[PDB]
Amino acid sequence: VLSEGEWQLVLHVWAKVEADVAGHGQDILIRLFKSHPETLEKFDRFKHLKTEAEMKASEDLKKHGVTVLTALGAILKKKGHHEAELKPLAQSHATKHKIPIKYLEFISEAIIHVLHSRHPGDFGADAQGAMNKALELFRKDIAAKYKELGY
Ligand code: HEM
Repeated sequence: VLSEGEWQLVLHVWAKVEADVAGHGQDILIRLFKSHPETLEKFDRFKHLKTEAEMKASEDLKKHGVTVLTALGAILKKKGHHEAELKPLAQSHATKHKIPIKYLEFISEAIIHVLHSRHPGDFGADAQGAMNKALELFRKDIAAKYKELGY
């Protein structure tokens, strides 16, 4: 569980993300796909992309990045009180999209990496630790629903 101070650090950088949601989403999905290529193959929309330049040039990738970060921001702003928000996401990601929890770990690492690059003065160590706790909590709670569902 995060303290109020930790949530403050998390949401302070997140409000910066929300000034350029689409650029952050591109950098995060691209980072994810390069670092962990098994993740790209889970996307029928994107698995044709074979180079970073192709990924950067894909408007549909940019659109999905906005979808992802918009959903994550709504979760983070609930400061842990996010049950309602996680129910449909776990259901589709476990049962329809078939995404392992490890791949949620991979996108968490991509998020943290991109935040560090784009917002270093608001993403020093205290903030990094706070954000990692928030994304761990996100994973802990999705994993409990994956377990309910036998995934
Ligand atoms: C921060 C973590 C993530 C968030 C907030 C997120 C959010 C979303 C949202 C909002 C949708 C559309 C609604 C739905 O189907 O539930 C979606 C779709 C999808 N997600 Fe995620 N997602 C996350 C991580 C991942 C990861 C790591 C993968 C794959 C490795 C993944 C694969 C998919 C797929 C395949 C779809 C369907 C795309 C389509 O064909 O339109 N998601 N995600």
